[PDB]
Amino acid sequence: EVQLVESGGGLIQPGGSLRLSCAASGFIVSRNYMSWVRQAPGKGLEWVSGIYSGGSTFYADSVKGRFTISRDSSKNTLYLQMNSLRAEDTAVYYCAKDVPLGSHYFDYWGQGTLVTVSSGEIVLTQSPGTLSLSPGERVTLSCRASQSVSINYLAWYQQKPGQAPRLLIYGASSRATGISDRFSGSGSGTDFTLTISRLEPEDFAVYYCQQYDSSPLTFGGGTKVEI
Amino acid sequence: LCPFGEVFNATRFASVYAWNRKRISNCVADYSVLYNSASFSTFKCYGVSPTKLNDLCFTNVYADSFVIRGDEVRQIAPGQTGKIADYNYKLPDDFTGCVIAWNSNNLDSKVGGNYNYLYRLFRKSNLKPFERDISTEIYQAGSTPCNGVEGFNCYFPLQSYGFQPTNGVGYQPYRVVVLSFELLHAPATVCGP
Ligand SMILES: *[C@@H]1O[C@H](CO)[C@@H](O)[C@H](O)[C@H]1NC(C)=O
Repeated sequence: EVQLVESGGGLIQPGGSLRLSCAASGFIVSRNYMSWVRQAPGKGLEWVSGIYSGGSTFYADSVKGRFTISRDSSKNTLYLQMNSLRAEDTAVYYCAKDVPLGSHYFDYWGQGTLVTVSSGEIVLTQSPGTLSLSPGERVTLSCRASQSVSINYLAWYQQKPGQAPRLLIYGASSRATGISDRFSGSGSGTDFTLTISRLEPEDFAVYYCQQYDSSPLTFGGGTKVEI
Repeated sequence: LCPFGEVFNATRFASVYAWNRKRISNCVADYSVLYNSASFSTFKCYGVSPTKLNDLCFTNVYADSFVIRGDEVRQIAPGQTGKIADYNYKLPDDFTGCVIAWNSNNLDSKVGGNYNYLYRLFRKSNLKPFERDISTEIYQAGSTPCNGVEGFNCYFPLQSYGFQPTNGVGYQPYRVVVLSFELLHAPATVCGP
């Protein structure tokens, strides 16, 4: 069905420039909402830039004026032009297909491409930071928000080692398609929980919450679950 | 006396995608009275001011009105972008007039949710200033024609606000009235005191 495949990236000199591209299948790029999200070791998951179905573009404050999101209708490709690159831009970059509710969440992700540069928001606090449990055990992860997420616009992702995040929960309690029924979201207001009822070895991953109540969208810091 | 009561004090407001326009003409208006007439969370004027509007007759005075949610009121301003400015109601870059808004959670929310107010979510291009798009054709997001059927890559183009009284302010309903003013070499029949 839907496929997102990045190309471009690599090692660049500070102040250099670089263009990422994202070839999509399964939908017309120039007719849908799409985004770039990056993962840096220090700042975690961070929204970078979005384009609307009608062409309006939006940028995180850290990249405004340096980055340009665009698309080519003829090639069904999304682009991210990065100029004046800084060390702090070092990150794995994902293109992502928006679900355009609130400030948006992402039901499809690209594979992730590494860029290395040489030389008012709602804050989500995740607890605890790392867990180590045995198969068959129950685990509950907390997501606390700095402000009330009033209509449950809170999503949960699972990121297995070396992979892109995968949406598990949206709307605080609704499971995404194909997600196993032992993943359970709940909570309201400022306190949200993800419960994994019988841990399996494959559940080894970092779990991120993401609020799409307010702009910019923001992610929690992640809780690693080790099995 | 200008029929601003009909606009501001209407019992029901339009959905933003089908925003209402009332032409004002051949009447006297007191915009200073209008300003102090209620508690308005937003009352921003561009190129004019209430005090100065009382001093002049204008040619084309329009009152546009609709409901959006709290976090979107900022889009009813010149030069803005977002789903509301792009696909529902677009002010011109150099608008002459006033944007007036107030919180209407007490009127427009319901226990169990008001899903009567709609906004356009999908559109292939942006509105021109003061343009209205009231079509409800299925939005074709993929290469396959939809032919009137909702489904995959085939979206009903509008979405509902779900106005519940316990929503945060950013998701509470706001009633909006946009007053437009032009002075032309044409008859000017909306006058002040
Ligand atoms: C709305 O109604 C109130 C109370 O009847 C009145 O005082 C006010 O002037 C009205 N607003 C307008 C704009 O006519």
